[PDB]
Amino acid sequence: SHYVITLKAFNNVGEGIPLYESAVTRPHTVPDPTPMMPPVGVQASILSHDTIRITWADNSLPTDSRYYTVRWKTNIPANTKYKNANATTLSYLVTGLKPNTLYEFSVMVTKGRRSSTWSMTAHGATFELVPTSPPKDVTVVSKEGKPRTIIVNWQPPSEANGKITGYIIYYSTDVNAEIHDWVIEPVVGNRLTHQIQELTLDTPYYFKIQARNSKGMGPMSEAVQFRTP
Amino acid sequence: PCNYHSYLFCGLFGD
Amino acid sequence: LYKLSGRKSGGVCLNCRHNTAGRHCHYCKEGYYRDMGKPITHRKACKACDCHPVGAAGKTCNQTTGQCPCKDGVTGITCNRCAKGYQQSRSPIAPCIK
Amino acid sequence: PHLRTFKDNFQTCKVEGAWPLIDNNYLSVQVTNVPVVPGSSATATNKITIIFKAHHECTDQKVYQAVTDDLPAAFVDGTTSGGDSDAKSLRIVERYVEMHARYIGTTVFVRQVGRYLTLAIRMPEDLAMSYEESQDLQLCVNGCPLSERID
Ligand SMILES: *[C@@H]1O[C@H](CO)[C@@H](O)[C@H](O)[C@H]1NC(C)=O
Repeated sequence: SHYVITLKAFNNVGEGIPLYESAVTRPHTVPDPTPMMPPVGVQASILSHDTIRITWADNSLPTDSRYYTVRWKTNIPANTKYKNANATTLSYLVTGLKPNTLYEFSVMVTKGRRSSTWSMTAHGATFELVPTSPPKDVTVVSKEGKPRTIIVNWQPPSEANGKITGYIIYYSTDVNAEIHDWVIEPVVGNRLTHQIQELTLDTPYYFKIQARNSKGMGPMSEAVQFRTP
Repeated sequence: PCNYHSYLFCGLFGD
Repeated sequence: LYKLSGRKSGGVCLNCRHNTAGRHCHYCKEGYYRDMGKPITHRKACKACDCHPVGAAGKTCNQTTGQCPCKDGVTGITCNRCAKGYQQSRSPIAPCIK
Repeated sequence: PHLRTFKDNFQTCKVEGAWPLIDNNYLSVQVTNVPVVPGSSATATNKITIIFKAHHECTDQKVYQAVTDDLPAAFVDGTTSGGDSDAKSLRIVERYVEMHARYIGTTVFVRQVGRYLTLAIRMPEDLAMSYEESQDLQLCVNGCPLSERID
């Protein structure tokens, strides 16, 4: 509370001119409730590319209305927050996850005003999957020095769904023709550039790049226009 | 074991 | 203290605030570790040492690096994650089992 | 984007779209560019891709990707350390985000300035002068093409 204190000098004839001052009293300290014991034996069991089941135990358990809380987060994208989910049983099934990405898991117990901190961090990495997005930023430019050679530049797709082992480049004069007509030019996954030699003159070239994975192959991308003089 | 046993710099900044 | 200083100085500060110690009145405390980025005279000179209650053995940690005394060879900075090949256990004595 | 090569050469190259700065058998660097003003000479980097090659005994192949309004402290695989968890050869430190690679003596410094990212790489001479067959396009080592250059 904010008190206003007034001081007056008084004698037998009466009270004098007052002197005022105000002060705000310091808040009473409140003791924090003693915390609970956190859950033990936290194990991550990977089931699929988007599902991981979390199992934890409780030494306090020999009725109560105590509920457990689960949290998980991936480092990509940046500065993201932990996804929370409530569980009344000793296990929880995590859904809606990305394939081939490391996740951190921990559990806490909440009884009321009294609640325990997060349990020991258990890491669970999702299973790999067939890529669901084609490689973005397809850029083709004429090389200064040796015009018969033209360099193709690509970036990895957003939905890689696993460790990329290779890349397949497709180039042909006609777009309407199927994949069997287009020449196959596969490369290594660790390299995102490839020099193409012996290219025909006065022919419009079209490009399509695909990504390689242990589970399958990446989808097709839109062709780009590039003509040779 | 895994370690290396003159440093050259490379910069890139927008306008 | 005036006798031990060789008749130089003998003034010792009373009830040191802002979690400091010594007659000089600058120092750090247990359950806490020193931040190397800022000097000892600074307010935020000692960071909180958040040692895990089931992971770490003790509360008092390493003052220069900020490492909690881990049990069963835990790799965690605050003794929060089990080591390679080790799985989380129900026992309070052995938190990680190979 | 203002270029500063290992040979201490300053060149103002447009480098529109995906262009490789560093390309060898030890480290891969890929950057894409978009103009701040539509249909103008001025350009700026929007996405940086760092690929570490699969080396036996030290670290597995980990792909790093950084875009606009996104400064990750880890790779697309979600992991913070290269290869095995016990291996401390490849590490990423955040504050400004920095990369440390003791197996190839490199230090990459990345940070968001305004609406576009910044880049700074420190690498030794021997590792910077490594090149395989059909690998001669390096903007970090050699000068950028005259076609992209403005004079
Ligand atoms: C868990 O339950 C508490 C209490 O009902 C609530 O405050 C909290 O938001 C719940 N969280 C989720 C994710 O269900």
